[PDB]
Amino acid sequence: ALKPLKTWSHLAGNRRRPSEYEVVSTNLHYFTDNPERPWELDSNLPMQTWYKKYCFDSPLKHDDWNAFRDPDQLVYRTYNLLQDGQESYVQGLFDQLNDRGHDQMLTREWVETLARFYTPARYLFHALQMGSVYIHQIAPASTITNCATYETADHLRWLTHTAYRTRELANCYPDVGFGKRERDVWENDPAWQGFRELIEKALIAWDWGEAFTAINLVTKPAVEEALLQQLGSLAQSEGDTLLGLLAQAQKRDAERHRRWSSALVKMALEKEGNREVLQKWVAKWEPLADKAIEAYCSALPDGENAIVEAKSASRYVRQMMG
Amino acid sequence: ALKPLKTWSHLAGNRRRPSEYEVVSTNLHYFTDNPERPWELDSNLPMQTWYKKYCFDSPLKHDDWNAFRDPDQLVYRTYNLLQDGQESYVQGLFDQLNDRGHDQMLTREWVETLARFYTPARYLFHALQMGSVYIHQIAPASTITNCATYETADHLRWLTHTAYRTRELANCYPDVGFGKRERDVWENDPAWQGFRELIEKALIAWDWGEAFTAINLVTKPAVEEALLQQLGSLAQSEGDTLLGLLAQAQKRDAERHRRWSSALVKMALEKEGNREVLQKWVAKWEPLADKAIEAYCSALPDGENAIVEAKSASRYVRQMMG
Amino acid sequence: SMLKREDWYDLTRTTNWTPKYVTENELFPEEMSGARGISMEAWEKYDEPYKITYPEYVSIQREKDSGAYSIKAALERDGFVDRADPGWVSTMQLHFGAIALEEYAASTAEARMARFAKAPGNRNMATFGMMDENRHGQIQLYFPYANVKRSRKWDWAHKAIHTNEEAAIAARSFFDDMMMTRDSVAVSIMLTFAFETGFSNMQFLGLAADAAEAGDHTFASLISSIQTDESRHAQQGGPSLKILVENGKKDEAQQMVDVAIWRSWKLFSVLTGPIMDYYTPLESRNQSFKEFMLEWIVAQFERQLLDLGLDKPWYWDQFMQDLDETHHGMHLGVWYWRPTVWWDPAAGVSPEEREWLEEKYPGWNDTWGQCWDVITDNLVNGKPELTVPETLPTICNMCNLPIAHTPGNKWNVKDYQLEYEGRLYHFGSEADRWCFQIDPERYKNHTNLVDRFLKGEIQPADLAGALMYMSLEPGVMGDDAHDYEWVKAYQ
Amino acid sequence: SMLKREDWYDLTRTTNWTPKYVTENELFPEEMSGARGISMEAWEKYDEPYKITYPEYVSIQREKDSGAYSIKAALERDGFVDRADPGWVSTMQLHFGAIALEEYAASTAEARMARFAKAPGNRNMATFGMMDENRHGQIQLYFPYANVKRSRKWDWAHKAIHTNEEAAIAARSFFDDMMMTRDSVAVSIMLTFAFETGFSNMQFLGLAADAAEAGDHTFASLISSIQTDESRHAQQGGPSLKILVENGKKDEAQQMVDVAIWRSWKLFSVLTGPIMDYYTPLESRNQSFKEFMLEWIVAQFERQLLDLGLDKPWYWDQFMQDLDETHHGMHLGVWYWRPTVWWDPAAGVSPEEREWLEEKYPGWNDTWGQCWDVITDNLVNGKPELTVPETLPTICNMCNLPIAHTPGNKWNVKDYQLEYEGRLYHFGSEADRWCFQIDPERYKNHTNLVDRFLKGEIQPADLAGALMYMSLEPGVMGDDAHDYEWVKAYQ
Amino acid sequence: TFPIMSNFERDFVIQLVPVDTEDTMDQVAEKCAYHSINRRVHPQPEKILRVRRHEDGTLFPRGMIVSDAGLRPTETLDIIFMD
Amino acid sequence: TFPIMSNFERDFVIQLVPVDTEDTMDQVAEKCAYHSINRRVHPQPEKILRVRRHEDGTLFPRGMIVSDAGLRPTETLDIIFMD
Ligand SMILES: [Fe+3]
Ligand SMILES: [Fe+3]
Ligand SMILES: [Fe+3]
Ligand SMILES: [Fe+3]
Ligand SMILES: [O-]
Ligand SMILES: [O-]
Repeated sequence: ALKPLKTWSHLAGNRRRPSEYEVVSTNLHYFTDNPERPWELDSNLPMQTWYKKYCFDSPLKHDDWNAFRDPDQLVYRTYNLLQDGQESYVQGLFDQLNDRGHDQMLTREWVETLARFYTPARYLFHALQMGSVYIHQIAPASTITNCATYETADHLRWLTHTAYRTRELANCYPDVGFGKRERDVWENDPAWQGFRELIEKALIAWDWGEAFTAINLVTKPAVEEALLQQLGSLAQSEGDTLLGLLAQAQKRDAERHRRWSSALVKMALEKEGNREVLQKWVAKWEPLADKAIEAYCSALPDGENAIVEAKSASRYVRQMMG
Repeated sequence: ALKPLKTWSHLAGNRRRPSEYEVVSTNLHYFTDNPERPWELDSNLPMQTWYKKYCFDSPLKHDDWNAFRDPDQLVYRTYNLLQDGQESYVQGLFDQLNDRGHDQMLTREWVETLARFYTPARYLFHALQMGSVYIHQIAPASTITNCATYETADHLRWLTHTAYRTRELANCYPDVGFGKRERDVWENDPAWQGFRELIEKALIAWDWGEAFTAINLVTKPAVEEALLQQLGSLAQSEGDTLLGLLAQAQKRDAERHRRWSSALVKMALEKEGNREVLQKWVAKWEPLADKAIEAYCSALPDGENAIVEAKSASRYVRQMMG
Repeated sequence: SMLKREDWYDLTRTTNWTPKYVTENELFPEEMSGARGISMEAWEKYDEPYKITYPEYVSIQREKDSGAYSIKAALERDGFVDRADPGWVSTMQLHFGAIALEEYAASTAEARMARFAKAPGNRNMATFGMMDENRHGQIQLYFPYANVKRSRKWDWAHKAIHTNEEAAIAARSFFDDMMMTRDSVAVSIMLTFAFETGFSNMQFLGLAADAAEAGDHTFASLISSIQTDESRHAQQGGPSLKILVENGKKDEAQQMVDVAIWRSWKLFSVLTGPIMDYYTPLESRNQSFKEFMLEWIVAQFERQLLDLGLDKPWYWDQFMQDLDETHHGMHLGVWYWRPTVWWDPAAGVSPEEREWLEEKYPGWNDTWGQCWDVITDNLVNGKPELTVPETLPTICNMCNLPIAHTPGNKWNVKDYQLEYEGRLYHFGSEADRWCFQIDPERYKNHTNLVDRFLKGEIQPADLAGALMYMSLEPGVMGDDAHDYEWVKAYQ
Repeated sequence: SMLKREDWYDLTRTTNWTPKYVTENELFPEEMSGARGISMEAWEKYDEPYKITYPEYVSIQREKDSGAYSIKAALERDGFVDRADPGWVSTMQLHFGAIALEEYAASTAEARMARFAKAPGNRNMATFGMMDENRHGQIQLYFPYANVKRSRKWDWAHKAIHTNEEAAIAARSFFDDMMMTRDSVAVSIMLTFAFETGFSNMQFLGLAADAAEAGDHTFASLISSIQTDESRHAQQGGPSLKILVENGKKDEAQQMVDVAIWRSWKLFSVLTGPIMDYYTPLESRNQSFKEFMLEWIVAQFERQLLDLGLDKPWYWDQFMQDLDETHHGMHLGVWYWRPTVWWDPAAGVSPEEREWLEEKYPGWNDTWGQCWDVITDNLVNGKPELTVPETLPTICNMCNLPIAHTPGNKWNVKDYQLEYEGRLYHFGSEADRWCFQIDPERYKNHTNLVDRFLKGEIQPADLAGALMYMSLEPGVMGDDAHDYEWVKAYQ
Repeated sequence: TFPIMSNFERDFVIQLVPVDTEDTMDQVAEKCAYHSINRRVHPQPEKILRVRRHEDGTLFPRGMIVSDAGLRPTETLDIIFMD
Repeated sequence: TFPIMSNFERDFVIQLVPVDTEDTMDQVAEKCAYHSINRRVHPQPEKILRVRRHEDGTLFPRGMIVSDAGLRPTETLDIIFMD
């Protein structure tokens, strides 16, 4: 008879009694048990090939990815406690800034800016959702996957805000075509084409390390600094106090996606050769980021300064992880 | 043997199965069982005398006060669900408007206005707390008492906001004496003396009907329209967006205190002679309200208009109940 | 970023101002505040040890209720109540009846301090206290209400205190005295310090263990949740007490405390005592009601008091003795008078129970053992009418409970009579008499059940008429909890 | 004021755009999307019946977890697990092992649709679905973990699927096939429509009633909560199906559905079947696993299908018959092979159980009754080594379950052999064979436990070596759940 | 008629016993024992039931009546065992 | 040595039985019954155990051996009752 344990068997001898985070998140993927046959089926199925090539054969190598730990340490239960709070705050804003007819107080000019620069962001935000959900399903450890799981809800969270606010703007201003125009602005507007190319191309990087980098290290800070930092500063200086607040709220989400991205990078550097691997992918993608931040911000009031602030703020995120 | 019942015995035959509100709130006071001896002790104790005189012998008469029903239908459990939401929203504001250093962006003038007109309101707000808790303990039915119970928490809720915001302002602006000056402003400032006299005098109206009227029908709308409506409109037009929002949030609380006050008045009018009784108490107190709204608002920017808007808005609350 | 609590807390309780348009005494009438000649400024030293603020309160208490109610709903369809040992069911039905509306009335008690205390810290604490007792009353109605179709007795969670049934009077006698009819300062001491800190905090714990042991998790969770609210407002007596002693009123302080404990003791001896030693199953009992008292109640009092700079009450010694004797009295009363209470008292004198009773209280069978012998022969022998009553016991005019002590061999049943303005009062103990005597005007006018019978207030003046006067009726009238199951063991 | 949901919902799912800088097929590779030549625009007709949005989701699901976890914590100290009929304990230990990490892997399955579906409604629904299965996996680890110091078997809530123990393979065989290795559209159909709607929704209900009946409220609450999440994402197959038929792919639609049900049926016949008819106590059984199937599973399928414009699968008739026979097979396998599973199988052939078995399935003792007779004599007569095994059963290469049918009197145990590229496969039923045959390349390469033994992959090649290859060890090795208590009844 | 309170030997509880101004200490005891003997105290026919004022200890001749006892209404009396 | 699958009469489950290229249909049956008779099927010493190819129904002379049977490895065979 083997003795009853103190904790799970994979967590034995750990000094300190494992946390809820550790109990419910660690070492859960099983396809990583047989890299010659990840799935209980013929080893030549397209899906076997897909995981061998885009997960196992990533240039981003580590001996024990299961080692990884979300610094915010998020589990489904603590995720909804956090976000239900943060939604009370934002739905609170919508509810009450409405009561007060905040939407009527905005200028003809700012409305035109909202339709070009603010609403169409439902497409960009959804594409991130898509991006982060691809990371979920190819990452090589359940703790990596989980961080991507919550970020994906965050992404849909942002798409939802924008969706909702777009009706409200269509209700207050029916002749603007809010909720009808966004697709053609997304597809045909020079200001968007920088971002759209980046994110289309990003979404076909199947390698898990490359998807992580393209999406979390290069694309997201650029979307974040451009659509949330820059447009948000503008909103407020321009009387759109709802959006100045909306944006700051979503940036809390982004800051957390940064915190875990940062830890994962911190983790890859324990192993020689990985820094170069990351750097080389950054240097592939960074150009397209610049293209995005230029096409978008330059069309804003005080264009060049926004371009210079965003460029260096998105750069700063990455410098901080080495 | 008497048969097992469908609901409580005092709620039998009611057509529809009684709600949670009805189950946990109705017919709970017992001192109303013996108006010759409310308390299980000598009938001549000061407290027996106090309830005979200030509860039983009120000029505001009804055959069955237990009849009364809070239209919002609040119970302890639904109260905290409501308010925990509403606190998430307000603490959300504090948290995030801070992050952004909203306090630094306010003008030297507006800060001086905050100290004269905004902070000292911890005394006024606490006095309301005291006022509403006196109603609790003398009202002649548990459903009446309960409405006063929650309003009292609301009152302390507002005192708490102001308390917290006062530190923040003392932190940002240490030489203003925020948190030190308020008592002397409360006691010695012409702008406050209108309110202070009203509320001191109000707090010694022991009769339950008179306390209800003095406090919920005359004092509260005046405090509400002056400190929350008027100062709030000012906050916002003056760049204090936190307070413009803070105030609107608290006015939701006030609106509910109005809803139940209104129902109670609606209830007293089922009985001849009560309207006059109410009207006569209003006409006793209304003058002191006017005095309050004049001393306060006239010291504001655009003084007279505030005076005229508040006077008629607080009047409007009462006209709507007849 | 948010501030840390410590940084702003004091401004929540910096709320005193010098009135002008009215006078201090007008705004704080002495009959409601009880400031006792001590100054506004000197009450501002009042500093509560356990601190909370509005947003924390509504946030935590939301959780507590989500728990409790979710559990209630979870277990409901399993109808555990339908199978529980009826010693338990009875324990519960007695609790709801005696406590639910007093919990409610407690919010007013708190409401009193909240308006009339000169100590600002006290005022706000009391507002939460107020909210706490609102919860307790509400939740302790919602829970029994699950069971109204099971038996009319559950309706009493609501009716009890609207009746003149003996227990309701005993109850209202105690609460009205401690918490409804005293000034703000008085209340903090006699209710939060003496009763809540003194007794119900530890009782509620004990009750929750018992509920669990018995397999009623719904109830275990209930009591357990409520218990978590106690100290938040129970704290309020301590600071009041300090201020009174620090300020040369150690005697008045002392006296209310003496009164507060005795009255609380007596109510406790009929409501918890009999449960511990007779309604709980024999195997489910961790300790005697006397072991429980000493360990979990009495040391804590001496601890508390010495620390405050007070002395043990004059009667402390007697109290120590009375632990062997009172509640067995109380229990014998209730059981023998069973059709006059609203639950089914458990006899608890099966043989095994009887030796347990002897172990815990040596000298028992040779005292309390006797009366029970006679009762037993009576049901053995087929004459069970001699185990219901045909008169009324003498009710103590203080605790409104039967005057009773040890009988049989060491029989020592005493009555502390007192004549006072051409009327004769009866007192179930020295302490009860002394309570009346130091404050006669507070009680003089009042009449207990026996007085009312003796005066023609109960009509028809037979036992069936007293039953209608007490709103009791077949179906709620109390009988033996086990249906005389424990009888078979003598035959 | 807020908007009403209906007013803005559509904009949450107006998310398709025409790519330019890459091509549709690059962004939506056919192997992951399975758009099947149907156009972007035509997938935009995809309209989910049950709608939710982010703020509602996080708000509701916060409540669900407060409930569940509060209840778990409430009951924990009462340690109900320590006393439960071990038919129950076993039921649970098998559930956690087989399901917990597959629930987890389901989030990836959802993740797949969420990225690769051309139907925007589907994409967002799948994101919530993803969050749902994250919960399920997490919670179904947190709960068993309460019990790790009680027995090593509970560690299997975690280990199971990281092993090559027969059940783990059967499990991974089914899930990897339905949900991990198929395109987005395929998944919606084979997992959410066929399996989740088809089976686990009603099973989870049934399991929760059983848990309650058994007195495990912690578990009853668990399963019950999870069950409330099912339809929200289970819905996803319906709209997919409509679009495929409306658009001239009724046959492909048809086929995945056929495959999906059979494989789901077979897994269900070993995981739920034996529990219903053998591990649950005799009094606690509401109906037979066959009564349960017909009523709660099979009509619903015909209902669903007719409404979609599909036909009953070719094998439907056989299926109807096999309800009398398969699971008794499955159960006999597990029990006889008990030291190779991680819980203690309950025999369930005590006399009373035996006539119940006869009532529900007339013809039983004269078939399944036999083998059990011999087993029984063997323990009656003191030779119990003849009731463990000395070889391996033939494993079906499709369901990775033992090939077995009725024996005794009407013995009819068949094997659907097939030779395919100079290798001989074995199939436990016609339907299993046909699954391989219509899609040979999906399976060809794979080897079930027997193949691996037969190839030298298991070393030492005795039974003790197979035990180490399957990570099993004394203490987790399965024995008779009642410790042969039901044996005494024959002597 | 007259109210008194009965403190019966070897019983636990004092009770209310109506008696009559004309009853003897003996007949008092008869009325008392009705509510205590064979309900809760064992009879002692080797003995005789005496009647003493509870307040101060004073013993009453078996034969005097209420009216002669100078009793306060509602007064508590011991009912003891002697011979 | 040779792997085969044993479909034993009145048993529920086909099993894996190693045999040897040199065994007789008779000795096959001996090896099979070891895993089915007195474990799960009742013996019939009024009877004789025959051996038929499961696939197509073909009956095998009691005395021929594996090597002569033209068997596919892993092949399933019936083990029935006759006389
Ligand atoms: Fe309480
Ligand atoms: Fe309390
Ligand atoms: Fe699930
Ligand atoms: Fe699911
Ligand atoms: O309380
Ligand atoms: O699932």
